[PDB]
Amino acid sequence: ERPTFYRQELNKTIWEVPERYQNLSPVGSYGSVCAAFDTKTGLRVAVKKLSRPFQSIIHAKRTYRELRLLKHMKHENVIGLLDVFTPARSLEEFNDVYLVTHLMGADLNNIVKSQKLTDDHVQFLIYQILRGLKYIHSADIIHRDLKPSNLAVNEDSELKILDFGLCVATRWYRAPEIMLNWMHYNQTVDIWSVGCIMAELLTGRTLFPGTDHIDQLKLILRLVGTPGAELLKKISSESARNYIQSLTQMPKMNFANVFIGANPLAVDLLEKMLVLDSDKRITAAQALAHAYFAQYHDPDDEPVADPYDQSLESRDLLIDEWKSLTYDEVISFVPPPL
Ligand SMILES: Cc1cccc(-n2nc(C(C)(C)C)cc2NC(=O)Nc2cccc(Nc3ncnc4ccc(N)cc34)c2)c1
Ligand SMILES: CCCCCCCCO[C@@H]1O[C@H](CO)[C@@H](O)[C@H](O)[C@H]1O
Ligand SMILES: CCCCCCCCO[C@@H]1O[C@H](CO)[C@@H](O)[C@H](O)[C@H]1O
Repeated sequence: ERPTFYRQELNKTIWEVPERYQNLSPVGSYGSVCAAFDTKTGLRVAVKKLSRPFQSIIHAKRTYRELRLLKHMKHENVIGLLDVFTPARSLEEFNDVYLVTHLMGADLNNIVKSQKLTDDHVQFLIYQILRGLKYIHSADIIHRDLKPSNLAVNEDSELKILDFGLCVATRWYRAPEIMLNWMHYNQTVDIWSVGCIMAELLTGRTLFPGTDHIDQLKLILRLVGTPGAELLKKISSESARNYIQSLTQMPKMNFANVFIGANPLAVDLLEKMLVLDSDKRITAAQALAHAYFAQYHDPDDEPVADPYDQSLESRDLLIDEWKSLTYDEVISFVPPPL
């Protein structure tokens, strides 16, 4: 029942895939992606060939982690795994991993650049991000790079969260605590990102268009206000505190005056996302129950992740141990229903 593989060279990369996958066409290059046609199903898929997956410890772990994660992501608003394969017949020759998903077209960036969004459109797009994030966050995973170009939006405005490689600067959507190199992060960093995206769908422009992380920080403080005493004290570096203290003391802007033409409920939600203290930001679960989404909110259809443990950053293993765990997951993979 092993499929028949065929070999092919594209952009100085060898691709060896099952014959069911035809018309491979490179769309991006750590892992490179081909648009392809699944002859079995008639569907357009993306095939990602991971770059040298077991050639560094960092790669081996990431490889295992992406596979184990995606094997368990089964949600309307999160990318799912259609297939996973390797040309290896044994663990001893296992050097390559390929992941297959539905092929995405436009991202959220294509939307906001192509049109001005009505409030209902903003509602549906943001609701779907939060529903997916609720699910991702429940598995104890942080996305860390939630931005419009990582958000696929199909022709009927169905949104999926994924990692789009480099197929819009990341720093525009980054919580301030990441750019301050805070060692430990809340999932709340992603909610900061949603606030930035939501603002941009309401106004049509990047909320905080920093040219670098210092500019980025200045722009942030201009809107939310410079931190108070207790926030300041959580910043352990005196030089960092001194630089922050040295900035002209910015008052907190009134979001209702800033976003003057927006739904007052969108503005209220915005205020709850873009709070400086990460402990005080609304959660995705809480956000979903916000009155802004009363049109789309259904507490019986906002599910959470299955019970598999996906908390792996803490885990230290040997390079060949990550490969063998990865091999087990490839072998035990069972393709989803239609
Ligand atoms: C540990 C780890 C490492 C790297 C990525 C992830 N990760 N995390 C996620 C979340 C569930 C947290 C959102 C998703 C990923 N990975 C992911 O999205 N992988 C993936 C797998 C197969 C294909 C693609 N990319 C394309 N797919 C579908 N059409 C395309 C159309 C054009 C292009 N250029 C790319 C594609 C992307 C996790
Ligand atoms: C968390 C600690 C934050 C402190 C970072 C302070 C770095 C900002 O100081 C720097 O000022 C330079 C002037 O010489 C400018 O080129 C830049 O705007 C800025 O990066
Ligand atoms: C330039 C000034 C920016 C202020 C940054 C404050 C960010 C506050 O968010 C902080 O996040 C940390 C990481 O999750 C948590 O440990 C802290 O308890 C929380 O207060």
